[PDB]
Amino acid sequence: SNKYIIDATAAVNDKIFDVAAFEKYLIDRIKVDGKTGNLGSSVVVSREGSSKIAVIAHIDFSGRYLKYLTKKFLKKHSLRDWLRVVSTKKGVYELRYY
Amino acid sequence: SAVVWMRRQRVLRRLLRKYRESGKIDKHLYHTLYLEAKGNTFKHKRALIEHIQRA
Amino acid sequence: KSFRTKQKLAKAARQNRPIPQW
Amino acid sequence: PRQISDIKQFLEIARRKDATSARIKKNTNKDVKFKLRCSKYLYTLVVADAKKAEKLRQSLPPDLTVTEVG
Amino acid sequence: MKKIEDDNTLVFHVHLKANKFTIKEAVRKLYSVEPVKINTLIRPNGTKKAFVKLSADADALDVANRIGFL
Amino acid sequence: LAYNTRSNRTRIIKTPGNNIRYLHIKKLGTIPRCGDTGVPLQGIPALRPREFARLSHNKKTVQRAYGGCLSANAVKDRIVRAFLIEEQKIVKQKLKQ
RNA sequence: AAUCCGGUUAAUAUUCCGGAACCAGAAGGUGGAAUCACGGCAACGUAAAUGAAGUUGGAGACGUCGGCGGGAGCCCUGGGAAGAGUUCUCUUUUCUUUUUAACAAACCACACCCUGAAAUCGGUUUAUCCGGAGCUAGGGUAUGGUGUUUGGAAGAGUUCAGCGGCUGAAUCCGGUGCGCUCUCGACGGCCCUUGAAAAUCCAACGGAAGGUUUUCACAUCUGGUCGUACUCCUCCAAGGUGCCUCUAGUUGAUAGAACAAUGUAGAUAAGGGAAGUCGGCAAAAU
RNA sequence: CCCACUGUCCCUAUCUACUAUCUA
Repeated sequence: SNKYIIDATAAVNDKIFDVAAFEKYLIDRIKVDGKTGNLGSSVVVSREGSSKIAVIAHIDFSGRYLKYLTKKFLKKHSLRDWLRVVSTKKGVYELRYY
Repeated sequence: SAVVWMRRQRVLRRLLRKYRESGKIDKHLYHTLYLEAKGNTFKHKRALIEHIQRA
Repeated sequence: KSFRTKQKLAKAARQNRPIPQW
Repeated sequence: PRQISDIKQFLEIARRKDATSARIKKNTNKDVKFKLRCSKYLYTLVVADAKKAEKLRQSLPPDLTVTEVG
Repeated sequence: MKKIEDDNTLVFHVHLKANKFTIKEAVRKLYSVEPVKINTLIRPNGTKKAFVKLSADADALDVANRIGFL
Repeated sequence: LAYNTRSNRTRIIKTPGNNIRYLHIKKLGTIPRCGDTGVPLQGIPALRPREFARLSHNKKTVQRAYGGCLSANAVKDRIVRAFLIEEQKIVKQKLKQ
C-alpha cells in the first residue's frame, strides 16, 4: 500500500554508500515484526535502479524507522559528520552532506 | 470502595433497565431485581445474569 | 495620580536641580 | 462575518455603495473565496467550480477594487 | 519621529485643559489638516501630550515640514 | 484588579498564537418568573436585563392574556376564580334582593 | 451597556499598527408589515402586529454544605509528521513541538401542555422521590448548558528546509481519568437569623386618541473627562519517588593564608557500668 | 526496686568542621 523511498543519488555519486550495500543492509536489518527477512507479501522492498531504495508495505512502516536504520549504517561507516539523513517529502528520505 | 460501588450500582441498574426494555424481565421482576440490587446482592454482573436465567 | 500630585512631584524634582553655571 | 451562499445577493451587495473592497482567495481545495468588505460586516462566499468563479470575476463591477490572494 | 514616518501620526504638547474635541479643531484650524484619531496622555511632569493620527489624504512628514519641527 | 472576587470569573481559552488567555465571562441571565406561582415562565429566553431591550416585542411576551407576567396555569386559575366569585356575588345579590 | 486576535518598543499595549467585531443614543431615507395581525385543542409560535392616564408584575436580587451530571483547559498516553539525539551491536528507540480568539450564522437536550386514568404499584437516584392536587406510556412546547457545521481563517502564528525579503512543506488521527483548575445544569440536606438596598431594563392590566401606525430589515453619524511607567495583602504553581529533577532565577553576603591552644557543635572508644553530682541532667539502649 | 543501656565517672584519648589567629 504505502510507499517509502530512500534516495541515494548523492551516495552513489560520492561512493559513500553503494546500492548493493544499501540493499544488503536493508535486507539484514529490516525488523519486520522483530524478525529480519519477515517482510513477506504485506511489505516488499524493491529498489528500482542503483539510485534509490523503495519499499511498498501494506502495513505501517515508520519513516523514523528508516532514518534510524539508515543512521545505524552511517554510524557503522563513521560518516555521520559528512552525511546526514533529511526528509525532502513525506515518505521520502535523502542523504545530504555539510 | 465508594468508586467500585458507584460503578457496580450503575452497571447493574443499566443492565436491569436494558433487560426490562428488551422484554426479558417483566415490570414486576425488574422492580424486584432493582430493589434487591440496591443492597449489593449480586457482587458481579455474572451473578445477576445467573439470577435472571434462574428466574 | 491626579494632575495636582503630578505637578507637585515635578516641582519636588525641580528643587534638587543642579545650579546653572552662569 | 456573515458567510454568504447566494451569488446573486453577493452581486447586489457589491453594487450597493456600502461595498468598499473585495478579495479573492484560492485555497488548496480548489475553492474560491470571495470576501467583500462592508461598513460593519465582512461577507464571504465559497464557490467550488472555477468557471462560475471566473464568470463572477467579470460580473463584479469594475469600480470595485478587487485583489488576488494575499 | 518614528510615529510620524510610520504611523502617520503627529505628536503635540497641548494645553492641559484641552480635550480630544478641542485638539481636533485646533489642529484643523491651525494646520488645515484632518485628524481622524486623537489619543491623549498626561506626562509625569503633569503636562498633556496628544498623538494626532492624520488621514490617508495627508501625510505627517510634509505637515511636519510645513510646521518646521521636522 | 487584585483580590479576585466573584466578578473576576475567568475562563481559560487557547488563542491562535498557541497561548492560554483568560476571558471574563459575565453572569448568565435569568428567565422572568411568574408573579403569582413564582416558577419561571415558559417561552422567554434568559438574557441580561440590559440585553432584553434589543429583543422584539413578540420575543419577550407570550400571545395570551397576562402573558409574560403570569403563568398559564396561574392565568387559568385566576380566570376561573374570578368567574366563580362573580357568580357568587350574582347569587348573593339575587338572594338579598 | 459594549473587543478580540496577530504584530510592534531601548522603556507603553485588551490603549499603538494591521485585521475583525460589539454597545449606547440620534434623526431622516429605502424596502417590508397592519388598518389597532394570524396560527395551534393546548403549552406557545412568527419579520412586523398603536396603547394615554391610572394600576401592578419581573429582572437587578441574594445563606451555607454534600454528592451526581456537562463542558473547557491543564496533566497522562497511543500513533502521524518534523528536527535534534543515542546507536560495534540491541533499541521501528530517546528528547522537543504539533494553534484557532472575540464575534456572526445555520442545526443539536429538565419545566409545562395534549391523549391517558394508574396499585399486581410503577418510573427512578450515587444518595427513594413523585403520582386521582392525575403514575408509567405516547405526542408536543419552551428553556440550549452544550455540541455539529462553517465564517472569522490562514493571508496569521509556530516548526522544519532552503534561496536572496522570497520560496517550499507540515501544523494530523485518537484514546482517555474518583486526575487538577474553572464554570454550568439537575438534586439532596443543614438552616433560621428563611437569607442587602438602590440605580437601571422589561412586561402585564387598563382603554384616552385616531392617511396612520410598524418592538421587521438595511444604509448613514458620534462616543468627552481621569488612571495607565516602575517597585511590592494577594494571584498563577511541572514531574518522579521527605528527597531528586525540569522550567525559571542566582553564584552574591569584604577577601586571602594557615589549621597549635581556646570555645561551640558532631562523632568513636578497651575494662567496669551511675561508683559521677543534691540527682540517670545530656547521650546510647527501646 | 529489678533488668538493660551508655565517656555521667574511674580517666580521659582521637578525629572533623566552625570558631579562634595573621594578612589586604
